[PDB]
Amino acid sequence: MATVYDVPGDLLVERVAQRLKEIPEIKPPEWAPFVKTGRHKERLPEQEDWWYYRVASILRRVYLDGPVGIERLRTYYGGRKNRGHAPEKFYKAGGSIIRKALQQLEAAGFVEKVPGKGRVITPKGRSFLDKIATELKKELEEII
Amino acid sequence: MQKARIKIASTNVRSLDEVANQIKQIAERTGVRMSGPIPLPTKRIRITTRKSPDGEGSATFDRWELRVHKRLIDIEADERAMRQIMRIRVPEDVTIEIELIS
Amino acid sequence: MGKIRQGFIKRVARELVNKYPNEFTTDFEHNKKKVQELTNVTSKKIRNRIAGYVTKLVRMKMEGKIL
Amino acid sequence: MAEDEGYPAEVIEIIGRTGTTGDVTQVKVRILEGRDKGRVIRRNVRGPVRIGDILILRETEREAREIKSRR
Amino acid sequence: MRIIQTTGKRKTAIARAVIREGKGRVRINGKPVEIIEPEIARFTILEPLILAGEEIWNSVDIDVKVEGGGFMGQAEAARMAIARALVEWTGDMSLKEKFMKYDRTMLVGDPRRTEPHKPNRSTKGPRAKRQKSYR
Amino acid sequence: MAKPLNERFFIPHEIKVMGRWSTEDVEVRDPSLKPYINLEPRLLPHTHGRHAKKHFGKANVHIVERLINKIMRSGGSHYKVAGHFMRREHRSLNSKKVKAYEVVKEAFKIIEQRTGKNPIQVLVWAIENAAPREDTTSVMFGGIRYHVAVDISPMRRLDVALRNIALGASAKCYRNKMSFAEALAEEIILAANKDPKSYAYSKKLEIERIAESSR
Amino acid sequence: MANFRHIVRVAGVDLDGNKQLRWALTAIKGIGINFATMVCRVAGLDPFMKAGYLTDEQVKKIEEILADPVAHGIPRWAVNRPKDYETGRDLHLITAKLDMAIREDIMRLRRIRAYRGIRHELGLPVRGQRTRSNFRRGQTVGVSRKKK
RNA sequence: CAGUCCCUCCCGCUCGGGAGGAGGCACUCUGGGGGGACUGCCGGCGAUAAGCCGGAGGAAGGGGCGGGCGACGGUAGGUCAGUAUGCCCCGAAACCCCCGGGCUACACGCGCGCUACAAUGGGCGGGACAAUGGGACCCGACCUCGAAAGGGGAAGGGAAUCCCCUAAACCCGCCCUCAGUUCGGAUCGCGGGCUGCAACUCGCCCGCGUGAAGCUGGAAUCCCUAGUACCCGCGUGUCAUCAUCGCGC
Repeated sequence: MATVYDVPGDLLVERVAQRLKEIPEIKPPEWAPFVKTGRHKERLPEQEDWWYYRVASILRRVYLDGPVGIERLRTYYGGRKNRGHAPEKFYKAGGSIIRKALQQLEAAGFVEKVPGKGRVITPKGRSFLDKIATELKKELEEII
Repeated sequence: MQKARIKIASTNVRSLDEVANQIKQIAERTGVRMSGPIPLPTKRIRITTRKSPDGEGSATFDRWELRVHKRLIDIEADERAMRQIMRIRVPEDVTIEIELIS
Repeated sequence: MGKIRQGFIKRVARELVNKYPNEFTTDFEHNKKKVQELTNVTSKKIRNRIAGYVTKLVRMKMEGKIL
Repeated sequence: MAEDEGYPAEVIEIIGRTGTTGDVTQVKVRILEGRDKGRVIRRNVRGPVRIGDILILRETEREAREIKSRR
Repeated sequence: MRIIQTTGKRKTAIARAVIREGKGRVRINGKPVEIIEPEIARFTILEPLILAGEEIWNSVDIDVKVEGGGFMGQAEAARMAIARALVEWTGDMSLKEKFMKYDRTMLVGDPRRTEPHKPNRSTKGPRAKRQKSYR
Repeated sequence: MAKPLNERFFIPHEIKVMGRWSTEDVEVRDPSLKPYINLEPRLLPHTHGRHAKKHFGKANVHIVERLINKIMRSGGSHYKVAGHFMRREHRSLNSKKVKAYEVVKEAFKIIEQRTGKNPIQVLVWAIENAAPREDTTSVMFGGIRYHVAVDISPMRRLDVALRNIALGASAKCYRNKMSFAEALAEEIILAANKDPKSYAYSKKLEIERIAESSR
Repeated sequence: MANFRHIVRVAGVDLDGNKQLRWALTAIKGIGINFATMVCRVAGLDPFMKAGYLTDEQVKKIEEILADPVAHGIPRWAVNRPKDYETGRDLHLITAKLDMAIREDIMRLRRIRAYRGIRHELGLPVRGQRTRSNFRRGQTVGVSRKKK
């Protein structure tokens, strides 16, 4: 055991997000925080953090689930645009943190698009999401 | 043999296992191996109407409901057995759909 | 509402402890053998209430007045 | 507190209800930790009370309290 | 190992709970019990784990699959199931009496779960009426 | 984030009630609310669990659930979503008992650090005091109207105490730069000492004072 | 600090507060909440930092970015006006520019003899739908713009 | 991988965690039948009756519970503008065909709803969770271009078997530093999408700018009794389109 099943996801995502700053074939492009943000927000971030947590979070899901589109990552807890006094409805998120991320995990190969039409894990994507929990298995199995 | 799924949808409470344990009778004219009736969900249709044409004041609107209750039977048998079942299906009461695979 | 019963339940139970008074019990599980056959059926819940009154009626002969 | 302002007393019996308001229920109290060490008084209480509860009595001197009837 | 199979249901969370010999695996819906971000509903599961299974927990593997949309509904569906599962493993009925330390939901359910909405005088919700100032 | 969550899970297990507090340290010495303050809980005294059995089943509800309910109360018809939002958790909790639970827990950390006693020892002392002990009911029999002295129920004392205390805390917090955690904690301290500075003691006096006047 | 002053003027002689960079740029018209940050990245300034303590060098950067947006970038649904007066490719807006540009097009529509135009003229909504019995109690309609 | 001889995948501190097919029907579940609750039994009050309270066993109880079910008639209630129908009238017409308009005009008043007034907070990020239903010029997997509205290619599905579909509230950490604003979305400019012969008058949606009134409500008034109210989202209908509506979860 070292698999992501065993280990709270919260730490696995946090670990990956700081090692994508070391990979280092994934970075914030200029266009994305600029106005090409996932919906409209109170304050649009200029940080490296925003992006790196969003890539790190996508890489994690495809492993635990089957095929995961770009149609179910538009909202996940919120992803809504203010419609005035009419009540809020979901709307489809920024492409500059979903699709753009999955095509730079295809220059890393960590996720790949199958001829099966979907998205799937490769074993180099599970040697970079299972090397993050070899280091710790005592502060995450202290109360299993 | 050929596998048939007989899917049997019915509007009546007591016409549903009475034609899913006695359609075994209709069916069998040659040897058959048969699966006991497996209950699928009630798929529920509501349609709500106002009984009031004017609508005015306080009103009470009729919520209707038709429940169509499903049994699925599998049978493995000859062409002749399948035929018995699709030869007659009464007034309906009982909708009979047949799916054919080897 | 309240625990009151209209006399339709009372009507059928009274008739049956007229026929065979001493062949009914204070146990509820024998008064749904003999009872079941004799009494008018349209539900199980209605059957229990007439059955309840035939049971209750036997206990009342003990205490010295029977409707 | 630990002896209160109040005079703690426990309810010996709940006699009945007074008013035509219904609002007060009358309940007989005996004091043993408060003002007296054996007196029985019939006080006017409001709201839920059942035998064996503890009721804190504020009236021990005026002894205006209504006696009749439950309707 | 061995298989003992119990169910709980609270609030239309349905818990499919298997207890097997183990080593202290807690799996709920595939996932750790140490992933759970809400504080409140976590603490809920934690009551049988020092009030029905002091030492049993470390010693046994409880896997549940908890199929509802709630999270105090799932938390209490799962609780019934785990609660009952622990007491059977040890063969004591002296842990049936540790469900009398709090309001029943570790072995007894509720005969009522919902009411369907009525059309009322025309306004949403099962019991309701509109304001009345028609003049 | 995850290591903190693991530990936040550990502390109630070991055993602790609620978070890290003990139900052990009280100073309930009032016989009135002795049987209406519940000391059975050893892990959680708000789950969901509940009573609708009887009327003193209502005052057998574990003290902190009743408190959660009183904290929760005010919040109108709004719309809570990710958005950019507002305002929503009202200024007195539009959301669930689930959200209400968090504040009471936070408030408990701020007040323990201040007093150097458990928040249970402060809150329990505060309810014994904050509760009024006299009321007047209009009782007529026979036509003649008396406004005689009437004693509060023990259950009615607990509710009124909890109600005043929450209500008053909120009142200065409104449109203001407090943490609520602070506001709540500070209301509990002055109510417990019996100071007329708290909103709780104001009402405790005013209700009994009007009863003494009618009486 | 990072300056001797507590109010710097940037985007011209328009004021910058002592609170937040983001808020203060929104407050200057023709410079919106989103727009503030588009300039802020190019000039380079932190997103979370206090207003009122910038270098002299920075003041220069905000005006040149605003003047000709096109040099710096700025996508073609991000720039204040693209396709201006149906014959001009691009322009920008600032405080003084926003008054004139909207005022003109409004003036134009009146001249054209638009329904939309005459309704503005009266002081009425057009595509605001209703004017029925809203703004109840003698009150103001509301409408554009700032005075707080 | 409940439980497994078999079988394919990944990681490992190689102990051990998860899933597919053979296989298995156990479990969870589904609908059809059955049992269980009836003050049946026991004590108290009570005419020994009717009935009320308490106790025991139990998953539940003393109409268990929530709905359906509503007499003779009346308010000269409402619908001849859904259909039927007495009577009377109309016949290039009060008929018939067509294009365009209006029902949302607005200084206001009243009925019914919604949004909302910020630190009990918002943003940003991450992690745990649905249910009722509907679905072949239809839901739309997944893949690409667009912040988007939307478009292009394309799998499966006329349904416990595929799709919408991951609910939302919830919680942790940071950032913000508490103003009529980064609140709040009014109004409007410019750019664009979609339907149709066409959306100025009367459509919605997005991006950029604009950012109003409102800062907790006087007289006075309304709702609800338990899985109900307080509160959160989701689906469905009508259906090209207007939803802060209606029905339902």
